[PDB]
Amino acid sequence: AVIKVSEETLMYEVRATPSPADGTYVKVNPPRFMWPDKFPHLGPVLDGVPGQVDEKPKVVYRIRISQDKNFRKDVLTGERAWAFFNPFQCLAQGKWYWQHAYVTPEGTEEWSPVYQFYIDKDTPEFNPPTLEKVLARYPSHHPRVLLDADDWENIIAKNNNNPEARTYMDKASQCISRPLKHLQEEIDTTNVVTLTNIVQRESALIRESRKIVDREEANVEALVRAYLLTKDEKYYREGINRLSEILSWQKSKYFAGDFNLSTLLSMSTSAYDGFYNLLSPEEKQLLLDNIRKIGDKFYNEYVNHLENRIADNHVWQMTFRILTMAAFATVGEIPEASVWTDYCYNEWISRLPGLHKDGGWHNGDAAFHVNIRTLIEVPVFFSRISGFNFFADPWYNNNALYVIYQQPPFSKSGGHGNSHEGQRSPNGGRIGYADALARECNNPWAAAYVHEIMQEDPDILSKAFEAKPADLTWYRCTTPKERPAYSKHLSELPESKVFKQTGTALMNTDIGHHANNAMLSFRSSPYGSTSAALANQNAFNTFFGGKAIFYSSGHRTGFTDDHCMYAYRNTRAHNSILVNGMGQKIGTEGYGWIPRYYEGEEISYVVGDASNAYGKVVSPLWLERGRLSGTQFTPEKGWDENKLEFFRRHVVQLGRSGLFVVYDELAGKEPVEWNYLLHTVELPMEVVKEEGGLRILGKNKADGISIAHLYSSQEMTYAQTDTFFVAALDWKKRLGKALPNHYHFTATTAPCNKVFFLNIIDVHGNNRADAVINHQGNHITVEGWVIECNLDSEGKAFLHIENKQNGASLDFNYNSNKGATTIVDQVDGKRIEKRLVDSLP
Ligand SMILES: O=C(O)C1=C[C@H](O)[C@@H](O)[C@H](O[C@H]2[C@H](O)[C@@H](NS(=O)(=O)O)[C@@H](O[C@H]3[C@H](O)[C@@H](OS(=O)(=O)O)[C@H](O[C@H]4[C@H](O)[C@@H](NS(=O)(=O)O)[C@@H](O)O[C@@H]4COS(=O)(=O)O)O[C@H]3C(=O)O)O[C@@H]2COS(=O)(=O)O)O1
Ligand SMILES: [Ca+2]
Ligand SMILES: [Ca+2]
Repeated sequence: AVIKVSEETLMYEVRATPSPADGTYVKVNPPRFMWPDKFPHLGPVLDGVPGQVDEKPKVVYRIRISQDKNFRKDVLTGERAWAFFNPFQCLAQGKWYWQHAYVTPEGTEEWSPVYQFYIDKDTPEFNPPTLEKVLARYPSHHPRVLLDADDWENIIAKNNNNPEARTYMDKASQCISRPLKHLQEEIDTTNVVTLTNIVQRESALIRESRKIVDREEANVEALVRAYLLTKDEKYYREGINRLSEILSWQKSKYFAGDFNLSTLLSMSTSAYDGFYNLLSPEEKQLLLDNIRKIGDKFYNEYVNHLENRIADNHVWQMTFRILTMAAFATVGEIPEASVWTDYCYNEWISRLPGLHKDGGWHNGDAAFHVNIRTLIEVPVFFSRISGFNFFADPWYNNNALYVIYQQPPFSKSGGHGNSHEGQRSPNGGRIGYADALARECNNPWAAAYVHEIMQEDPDILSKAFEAKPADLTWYRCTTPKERPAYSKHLSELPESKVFKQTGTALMNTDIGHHANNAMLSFRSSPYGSTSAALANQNAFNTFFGGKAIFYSSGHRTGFTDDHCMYAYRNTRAHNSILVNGMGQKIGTEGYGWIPRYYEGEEISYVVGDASNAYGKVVSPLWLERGRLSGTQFTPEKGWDENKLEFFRRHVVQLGRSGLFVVYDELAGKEPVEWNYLLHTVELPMEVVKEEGGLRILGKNKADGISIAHLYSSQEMTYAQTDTFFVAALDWKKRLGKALPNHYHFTATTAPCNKVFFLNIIDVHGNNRADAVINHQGNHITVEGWVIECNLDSEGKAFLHIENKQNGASLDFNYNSNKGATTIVDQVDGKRIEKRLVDSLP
């Protein structure tokens, strides 16, 4: 019942295998064919500093697909400049064969092995139309992207009485005759010039220049939309005036990073499509010159690269959408746009939206918000020009649950990904996204999230958030769809939700009444610690009433700086385990996974396995980033030869009590000192010996409490510190002044080859007193629960938890159960019994 994984990595930075996988049942009809490039290409390793990059040849691929193993009876064939193919027809049931070829410059075909896949009677069908169908009916008039000319007068009439629409005209009006200076006079480079490390210097320059470009983009976009809503040409004149100034910044030594360049493409698209029928010859040539120039640059970056990266953050967040809209703005007018529409349309269908198909966001809490406009505007646009519902992708209904569970109403986010610590309460962008899901998917949980939050805070959509990647005001001005009626309440959600492919879990005692909610979050993820994710496999965080207590420490000062690598991404910042003080590898190789779980009512359960996540850093991407950044992946900083053989963490939610039981199995290749970590981020912990173990009291500055009752199969010593491994220096000046210190508890065992830990965590606020832990009859009882477990380094692990009066039980053992976890639960008066075994993700 217990699976051992022996892969060096579960997910690849650069695609290494074909999809659909050999011998699999496909998840959708038609399958989405993808394969590794003939010349696999990592590409530039940072935004400001590319590092060592290889050639990226242009290539041609072919593909053949058939139920005839010898590829003569009824064969689907295609040729592409890129390693993905969409058949654009549902395939017949049965077994299928296929292969792909690389075609050399000389015309020779290099054919792959012949792969197999199967289609069932049950296989779901999601079959968007060919691009040829879409372009055939696509109108030649403008506007056609920001809105359609045939609907223009209707959109104007509808918004005459839309108070949200007034903001465009008010913001745009303040720009008129209010000149914009050149970039060198507007930018602040005073911090930039103090930085000697080139990764830091260029990253600071990107931030400082984006401040100005993003400010003025908001002005230009308001001018375009104000013109569209009023047809007052004063907005056209100032729109062209301002955009012309920004475009002249193009070749400035201060115009840094790819978002700034994509912003020029975006604004040129908006002005070209929206002002089209007013443009002078010179104005039209200016916009078209820059669409041609910058669209070609981005297409050339993407092709033979983007489609096979695990995920390419800036592209997924913003620049892909910007290329797509520039392409459809100009298709049939400039020849380059035919290739771009082909690429963008097929790449979206091939593998977007999202990476994890369970709906969770791979890069964590803050990164999700930078994707909001891409996740809605691209399928809204594709759907209206196609007549086909691109929101039928099941990812969206899945992601609706991620939106709610990862950050409940008025609550701190679950604590994953870069800048997690700043995500303190759902912002207007998140509510605007949930609103779009409610309308486009008729999703009642998304609708309940919007309505229950807007009842407490009716002005939430106008509160502060970064508007550039997330503001859906224009979607709300243009959609014909209404908010669905409030039906479901958030209180009708299951207490717990597990994202098996994302590798996360959220447990809640009262998700529908946030101020009373005791919450625990957990991560053990096949994505590992690359990109914006952290090295926090098998880490948990706790919350009460929407404010954290036990919580991942450190500050997001950058992407690769020493504080990030040693004290924020690093495993030592998290509520997990170190091995002789050493932590998890940085990259996809530092992966975890969730082998088994159970979402119930009187009891829920999740397990994380991080057995392979420790050791030396070997990721080529992160070794190159480290070389450029000054990182030392050495034992002194926390990475050494792997000693870890087995690390499973069992997390049991004890119904709605606010109690959680965390039980750890650990095995090493030799005797090692195990370090058990807890952190808080507002107040120090208070530690006393309690029976044969330790009591660790964490509290926040509000009502929140979390008490760890920690026991181990070996003797422990402990210490607490107020300082990070290395100072949280805000060299970028990207954070507020203060940057409080955090607090770090470490329990270290005597050296041993095996150890077990039991941690009973009591999470509450002013709703009740501390729970009393009774040590009786050689087990432990609290509030009617009875907890037995193995705390013998020489004996077999087991965990038995039962509440006889609630009718709940959990039994994990290697004897009766052969490694399985058996569950008994009560749901709607009915006895539920489950036997849980491992499954891969
Ligand atoms: O609290 C927040 O910080 C925050 C909350 C919001 O939800 C979110 O919208 C906002 O995102 C912005 C960041 O705050 C901002 N940080 S800043 O310091 O630059 O002002 C920035 O973050 C980007 C950056 O491009 C970069 O930031 S940082 O250097 O880590 O400080 C970094 O980008 C990586 C990138 O992820 C990598 N992609 S890859 O796929 O892994 O290869 C690759 O491109 O390298 C760069 C770093 O290169 S370099 O070192 O700079 O040369 O992280 C990005 C990010 O976190 O999104 O921009 C975001 C979004 O801008 S917004 O305001 O329009 O939303 O964050
Ligand atoms: Ca992202
Ligand atoms: Ca993370």
